[PDB]
Amino acid sequence: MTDRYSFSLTTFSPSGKLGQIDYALTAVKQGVTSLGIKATNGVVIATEKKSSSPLAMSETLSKVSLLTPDIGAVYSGMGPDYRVLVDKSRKVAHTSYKRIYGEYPPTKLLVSEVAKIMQEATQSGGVRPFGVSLLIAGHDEFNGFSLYQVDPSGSYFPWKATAIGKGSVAAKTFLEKRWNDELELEDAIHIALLTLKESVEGEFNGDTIELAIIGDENPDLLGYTGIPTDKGPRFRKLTSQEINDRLEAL
Amino acid sequence: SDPSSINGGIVVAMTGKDCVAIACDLRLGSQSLGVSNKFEKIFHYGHVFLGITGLATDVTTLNEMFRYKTNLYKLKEERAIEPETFTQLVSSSLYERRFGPYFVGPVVAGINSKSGKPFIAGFDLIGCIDEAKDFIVSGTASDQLFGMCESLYEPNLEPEDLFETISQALLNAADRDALSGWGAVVYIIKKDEVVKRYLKMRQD
Amino acid sequence: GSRRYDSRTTIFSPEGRLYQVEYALESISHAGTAIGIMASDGIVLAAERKVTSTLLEQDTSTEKLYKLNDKIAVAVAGLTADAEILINTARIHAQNYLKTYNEDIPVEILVRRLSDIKQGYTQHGGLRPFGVSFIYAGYDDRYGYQLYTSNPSGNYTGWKAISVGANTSAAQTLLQMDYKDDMKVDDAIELALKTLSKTTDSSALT
Amino acid sequence: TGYDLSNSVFSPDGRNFQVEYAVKAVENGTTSIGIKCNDGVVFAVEKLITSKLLVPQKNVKIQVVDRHIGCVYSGLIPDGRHLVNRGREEAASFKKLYKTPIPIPAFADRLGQYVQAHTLYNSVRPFGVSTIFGGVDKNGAHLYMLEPSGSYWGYKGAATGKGRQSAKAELEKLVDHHPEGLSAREAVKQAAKIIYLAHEDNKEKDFELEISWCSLSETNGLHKFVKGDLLQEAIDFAQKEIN
Amino acid sequence: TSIMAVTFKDGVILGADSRTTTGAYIANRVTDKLTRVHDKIWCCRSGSAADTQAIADIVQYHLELYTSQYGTPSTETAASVFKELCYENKDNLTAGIIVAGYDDKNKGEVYTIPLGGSVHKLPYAIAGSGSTFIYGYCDKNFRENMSKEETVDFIKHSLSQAIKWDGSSGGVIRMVVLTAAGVERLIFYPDEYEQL
Amino acid sequence: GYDRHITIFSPEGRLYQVEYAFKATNQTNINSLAVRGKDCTVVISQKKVPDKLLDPTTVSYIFCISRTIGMVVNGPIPDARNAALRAKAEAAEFRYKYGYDMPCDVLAKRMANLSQIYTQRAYMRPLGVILTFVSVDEELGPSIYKTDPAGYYVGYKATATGPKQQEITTNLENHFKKSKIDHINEESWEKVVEFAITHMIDALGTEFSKNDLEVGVATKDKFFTLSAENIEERLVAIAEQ
Amino acid sequence: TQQPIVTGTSVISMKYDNGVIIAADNLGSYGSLLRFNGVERLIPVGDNTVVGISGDISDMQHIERLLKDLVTENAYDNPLADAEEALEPSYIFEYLATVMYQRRSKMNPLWNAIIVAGVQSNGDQFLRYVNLLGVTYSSPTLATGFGAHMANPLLRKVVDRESDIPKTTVQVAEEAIVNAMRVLYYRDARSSRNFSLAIIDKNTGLTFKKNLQVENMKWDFAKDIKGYGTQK
Amino acid sequence: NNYDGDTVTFSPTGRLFQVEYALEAIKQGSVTVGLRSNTHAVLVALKRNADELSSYQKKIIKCDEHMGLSLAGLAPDARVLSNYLRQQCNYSSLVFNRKLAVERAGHLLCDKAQKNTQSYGGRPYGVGLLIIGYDKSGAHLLEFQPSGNVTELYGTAIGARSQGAKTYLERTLDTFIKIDGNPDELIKAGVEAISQSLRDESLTVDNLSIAIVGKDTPFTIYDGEAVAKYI
Amino acid sequence: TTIVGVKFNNGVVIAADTRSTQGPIVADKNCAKLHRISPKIWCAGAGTAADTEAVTQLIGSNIELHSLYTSREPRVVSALQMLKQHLFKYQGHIGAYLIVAGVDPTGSHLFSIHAHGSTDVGYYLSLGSGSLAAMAVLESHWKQDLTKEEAIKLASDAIQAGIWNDLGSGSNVDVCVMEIGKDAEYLRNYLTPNVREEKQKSYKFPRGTTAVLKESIVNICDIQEE
Repeated sequence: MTDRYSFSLTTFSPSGKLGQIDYALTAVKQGVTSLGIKATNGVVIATEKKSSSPLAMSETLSKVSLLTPDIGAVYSGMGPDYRVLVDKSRKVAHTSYKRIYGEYPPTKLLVSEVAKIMQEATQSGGVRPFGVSLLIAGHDEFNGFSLYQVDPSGSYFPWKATAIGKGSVAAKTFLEKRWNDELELEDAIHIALLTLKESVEGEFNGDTIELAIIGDENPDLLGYTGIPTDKGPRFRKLTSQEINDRLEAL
Repeated sequence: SDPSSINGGIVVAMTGKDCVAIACDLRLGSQSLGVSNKFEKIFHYGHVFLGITGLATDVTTLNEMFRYKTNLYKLKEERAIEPETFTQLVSSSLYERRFGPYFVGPVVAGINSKSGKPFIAGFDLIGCIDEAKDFIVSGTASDQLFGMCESLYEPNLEPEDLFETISQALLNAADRDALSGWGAVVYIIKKDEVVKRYLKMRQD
Repeated sequence: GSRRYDSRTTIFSPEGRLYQVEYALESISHAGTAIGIMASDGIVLAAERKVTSTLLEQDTSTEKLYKLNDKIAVAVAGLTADAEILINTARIHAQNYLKTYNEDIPVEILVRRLSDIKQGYTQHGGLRPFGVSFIYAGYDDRYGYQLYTSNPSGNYTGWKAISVGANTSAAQTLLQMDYKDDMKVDDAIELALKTLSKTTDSSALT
Repeated sequence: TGYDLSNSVFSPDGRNFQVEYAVKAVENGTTSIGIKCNDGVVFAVEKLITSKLLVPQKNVKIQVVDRHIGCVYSGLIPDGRHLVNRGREEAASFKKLYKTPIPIPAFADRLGQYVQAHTLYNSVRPFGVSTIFGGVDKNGAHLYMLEPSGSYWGYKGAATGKGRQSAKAELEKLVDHHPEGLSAREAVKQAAKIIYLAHEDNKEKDFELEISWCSLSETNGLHKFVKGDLLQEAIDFAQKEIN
Repeated sequence: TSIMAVTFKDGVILGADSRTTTGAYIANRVTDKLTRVHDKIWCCRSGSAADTQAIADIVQYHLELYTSQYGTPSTETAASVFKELCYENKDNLTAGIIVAGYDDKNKGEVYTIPLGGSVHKLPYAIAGSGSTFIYGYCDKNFRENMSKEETVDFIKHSLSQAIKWDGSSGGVIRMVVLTAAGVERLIFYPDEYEQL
Repeated sequence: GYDRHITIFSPEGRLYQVEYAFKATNQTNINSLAVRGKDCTVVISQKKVPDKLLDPTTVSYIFCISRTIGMVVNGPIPDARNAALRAKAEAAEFRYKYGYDMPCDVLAKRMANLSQIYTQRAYMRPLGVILTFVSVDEELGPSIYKTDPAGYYVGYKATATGPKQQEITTNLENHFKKSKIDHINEESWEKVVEFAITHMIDALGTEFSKNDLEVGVATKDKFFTLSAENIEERLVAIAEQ
Repeated sequence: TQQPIVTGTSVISMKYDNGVIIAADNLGSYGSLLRFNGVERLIPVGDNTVVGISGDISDMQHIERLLKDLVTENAYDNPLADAEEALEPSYIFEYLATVMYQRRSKMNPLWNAIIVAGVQSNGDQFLRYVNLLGVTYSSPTLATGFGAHMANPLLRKVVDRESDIPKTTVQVAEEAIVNAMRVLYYRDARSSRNFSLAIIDKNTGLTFKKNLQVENMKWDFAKDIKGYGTQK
Repeated sequence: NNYDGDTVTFSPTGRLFQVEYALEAIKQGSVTVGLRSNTHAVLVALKRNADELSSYQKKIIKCDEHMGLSLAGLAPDARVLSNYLRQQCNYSSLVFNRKLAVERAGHLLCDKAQKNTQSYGGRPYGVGLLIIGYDKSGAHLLEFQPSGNVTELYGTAIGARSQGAKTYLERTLDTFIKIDGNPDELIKAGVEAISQSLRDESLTVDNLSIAIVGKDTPFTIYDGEAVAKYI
Repeated sequence: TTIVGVKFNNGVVIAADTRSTQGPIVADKNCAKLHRISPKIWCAGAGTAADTEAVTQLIGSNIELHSLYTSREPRVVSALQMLKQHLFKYQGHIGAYLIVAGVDPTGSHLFSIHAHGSTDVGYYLSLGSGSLAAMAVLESHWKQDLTKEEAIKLASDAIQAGIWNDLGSGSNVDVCVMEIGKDAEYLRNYLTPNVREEKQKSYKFPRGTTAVLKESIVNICDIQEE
């Protein structure tokens, strides 16, 4: 063959610009808005699903993917890119930290690992950056609850609150104004519903709005009963019915 | 014959009230030539303590392997490697040479500083976790220690009641084993201080 | 075809240095003011963070100061993304040496190494250079404290006081004046902070 | 407009200009025809003898694969041999694994996919041939034609070259006069008829007729070239009609 | 260890024992050595159990590709896939497999692949260390192209002897009727023919 | 210029190449429709065979990935054949590793992941075809997943492809709102085939013969195609309605 | 390495002026259980060569595939080239020797004993031996396995030197082979009743006669000679 | 134009420009003409030398007892293709006891030329070779074109001013085929041909090189007082 | 070492001793032989205990990946197959013996797998060096269509027969019950029989009975300022 694409194609410009990283943000903006609010006793993350035909089962498309039972992920930007990364995350976590240390990674560590893949993929030629920006919300014993934004440049940064997507800027000013140090999960939920409505004109109903949490303990879904001090899944996607009840308190 | 018995020697570990203690003989030989009385089998990386039995050259290599891995752990995660995590890392590593295995027997000791749980662990060549909090023993005279330790020990021993118990337990058995003796070190590990005590005893 | 995009990406300008290096220099400089001051009895590392909000949690964030070991630290000026890679490499490389000789590696060999990785990307391959300048602060008994800066050109030099990022010019001036041989840790802290108070492109210094 | 400078890549047309020009070279090539017969298949080809200093019946382009496959080609001559050689290594592997002469639908896949691997990329250029191939196996008559594009189906009859227009119209007449399909032995006189009529399109330089066939049992489930007496008959019958 | 495939008029019937021993201990006596790999081709397993399990899973996958791309494997076609693997990996894999199937067109066919591995088409085949006894009985009392009922009876009769003479052999006669009607599993308790 | 041809980022966001994959689809002009029975999954396709030069029977749009999973393709013929080979390999490999046939959904996901790889890599290109996997999985019953050249995918309870799908898509929405039922729930396989064919006839506005249809039917653990003669009988039932 | 599983006992042969006669028992013996009967072990390739193979049935069929490849490779491209540069027995013999060579140096033999019998385009009698020990030599009479030790001296009684090839005719050779198959059967335990016989002339081609059976065993001494020693 | 740099990209016409230039190179080089009868093949080639000081350079090289080639066009590329053939001749001969046929050898070079036009950044060889041989099937002369077309021919000529040779070849076509059993007369006919092809730079005793292989003629190159005979 | 598994109508029951042994030296008087590949596939090891612990972990990782990816509960068949292959790669050097018991969407399952990689279906199966004492009890008590209640009984009894016979057995007897579609109930320490005779008299030393050369505070925390 010969493939002459090894050479960087994210080459500097005369003003130091990184052409492909700048363009990737464009795909992010066409995303449907997602947001994350961190409280003292958990994390809530929220989004509206991508539009689809009614005829299509809307259960299948899910923008919130469980990556480990303790760490969930939600994105804004392209759909195709997200999937490949999600497999890749589950993969690298088992091989390198669940065979060695027998445990799902620490939350900052998983973010560090994803970030390298994004750095090579933008450094190296012939592979365009991922066109997605992630919010990885997780828990770990060592750093407590955490929320991190992962950019396609592969920089990752902790935020009290943030939003990515269409209306990321507007939503950030909103979230700042309602951020408190007495926040609860419940207070946070309230805010997320206000934010989401302002930024999305779509219909608000439990079958197309995702609300998913890092924080409820589940001895119940532990899947086994035999030592309850195990934390079990932190992740829970709220069930439709429950969601509907809280839309009374939109 | 056995690679373990070139230097032989023993390591003993027990748990006490919010303490552990780990001790060992200082004897190092190459067969019937006693070389050194200054050799240490017990090393420390933070609050995780590791006495290693068996083939002397394999001990120095294992220490080094693990010198590297434990520091890289401390730097990236910004925290000492728990006894808990460490035991796992130990088990994976022994496994690495599945066949032609490592000829060494690690014994872990430490205090999970994050909860206050006394912790000790054992291992074989292939590496499996041998969990038993009352005691873990190892080496060429592991047989001898077992009788002694089970009888001396009474569940939940006071910090310095634990000190009498470990010290005697080692002393009696070690002279009565030809690949053990030549003094001892007794590490009394409590949460807020670690004391290191060379013990007066017959070198014979 | 496939040869239409390629055009001898890695070729010297008439001067003797790739255009690309310059451009990468431009990028690093966007980053805030970083000061390292070498003294008889220690080194002061201080840096002012830019490209930042208070909404972004700054009580945990890292874009400056990373621990390489006890005696050796960096201050980063450049892409957090380009930096992350190097800090990892520098850590494993130091660790290998530590294990091999059970003596800390010298500072001079640490710097030389990282520098070759840089050179690699422009010598061949056509890969754009890595936009990082690090302030290396170290101690060994051989030379005392040692203070280096290193460039994306992969050059490195010895310094007694230096700045990279914004207002490197204005900061360098004051420092030379203030540098003395009887200088201690405690003076360097005050000195740096007064330099920083003036070079700030932020509202204030916080 | 830059898709004409980039080998096999999607475009607003969808079909790349390179894949399109490869068809143009096939078209300048010699007439090639294929008849699906009742109990076999007959491949015939116009071989244009530019000069008399070509050795008759020695430049032959009927390439054998296995003991039952005949293939014949128009287009770029290097591209034609390389696909057949490559097909032989593949076929040999299948017969080893499964100890069976390769089926025609089987072999059809071997040939097609080699082309596809080179349309996916722009590093590697794809074939510019249409190859008429087929023979008799346990599943019956099979007459195929593969494009430089990489699309194939069965054919009651296939045609390509400058005189493909002559070929195609008479091929349809044959299905009309024979809806049960004209038999393998009678078809050999007809094939020669079509070639001659097709020679009017290609009349500037002389031809030499060259026929082969694979048949269930007329050849005795073998591959043979139509030669001697049979060849001779087919010469007379053909001439006699264009006169 | 008693396994056979025996052709008849309308196809072919497989019969096998179930008792599988490790040592003098009967390891498992509900084993199913008649095994599925394609709808109408099944396989009789004998020899080291491990080696035979592993190969059956690898060929199976191949068979599924065969169907999809090159049409249904014949019994001949399938047998050939076993022959290859066991020849090349003679020492590693010691596996003696009878591969037998019913085509509609070509009728019941029996092919046996040795440890060494080499195809034989044979009208019928009999194998196993506990089934030595019934080489004499079987050959002598073979009636070619049996009635279907006669083919069932025939295997039952032979197997009464084989269990008598051999302790390793024992348990239910597990059977697969490979006919146009497809796959019919039959089971016959050992008690009915050992005592009677 | 360059950013169009290779699969690096365009200033818009969307690759020129993925859009080009859809336009190319439109040029075959062959329209496929998928609905679900209670117990079956029915595919009918237009079948075009213009002259006798090309043999009728060989024209196909159906590929048997395994003994159970059918696939209908909408779009170019070479590309379909290529994608078809890969999918057969995947399905098998999953049997080898796991001891059972790949579910319809899992299979679709795998292809979408591949699709992604072709749109990052510069010399690789996204396929011009659209892959619609159908099955009736044992456990879960009827299964429709449609996979795109992007690799964007979702499940369905009925879908239609071809350049003239727009008509079919609205007619399907209207029919299924009225009935209410999400999908045809007739137990009988024969009824769902009559319904599918009749519905197409309304939607496109153009009547068909047996010759103009090609009918695939999937039930549990099995894919099979209905013979010509059965399809004639199916038309007698339609004429009678 | 290779441990013998299933094997054939013997292939027997000689020369005469217009060709060669090669015959062989047809048998796959698996230990002392004679598991496969009537495994044919002569493979005609064309009408000018027959390859008679003894040893492993396992390896014999692996060699068969290669035999298949040999014909196709010749037939490939122009037919008129390989008409008049047809596969001689020499071409097949060489091809084979090479494959074996490689395998056994790496300590994994292709475990067979072969006699390649034919007549050239020239018609020259070609008879040569190649086996798994890599020993390769031509001889007027040849046989492998048991048949070397037993059958072969009869054949050798008739043709002794290279000057006795013209003198022998086809008729004489055939009677000689036959007489020897009888003896052979009598005195070999691992013999099959069933045997095939091949005559290759460069004037009539191959006549293959299959499924001949051995003639009545001689039993004159079975009914007189009793006991085994002192005791009865 | 634009299809001259690229090899992977088909010209609109569908005939690559590199291949048109490769053919161009054949024309600038030495005249060489080949012919065959039934019992022999005969090659005539013009030896070249840069200057008076330069000794004349043989262009026909004996490859094997049954094979040899002449080159017309670039000399460097000829060397690659010719080494290749020696290896293949010998390999085949060792394995099968079967001499590499002329017909088969031709396909090998062909598939090889294909790979470098397929692959982006390769180049066709800028050279033609007339490969002659005598084997049991008969005498032969094969034409290797850099276009990948292999043809058996009674006679052909390539090189500069090939035209004199070409009219001579048609004319003498039937005559040289019934000449057999005489090498000497066949070789004379070739000399007649080459001197028509030349205008200026007359042949002398070492400007001429001849090769002949035949039934009873091992592949021999004739030069000096040997070709004095046939002048 | 005694393990029994007995499949029943409503789920599949695994039970095992907790005395773990390395030679006639009891390594751990009590330590669960019951281990988890996953909450719906529990397993126990016989043979080289070391080998078992490891291989469950390694393979069990792959299974989690498959499990997430198919978006189904861990499948008994998927795990079993994977393991078979891995052993086979070494030709069964791995000294592993596992009872692979679990629930999945297709019902309740029990299988064996041996060091060479032999597998068998069983309505009841047994592994260990006390496999033979345990198995006797089952075949007698057994009837068609055990209930949940009955399956507890047979499992407890069979391990209890092994205490008297096999020496490696002894101490606590644990049971776990894996029900279809339902959380796995660990009845850890299902039986607790009496171990360890209370001390006849002290052996605890008076103070001052040891002789100590020196003591020194040795730091272990990261260096801190004064």
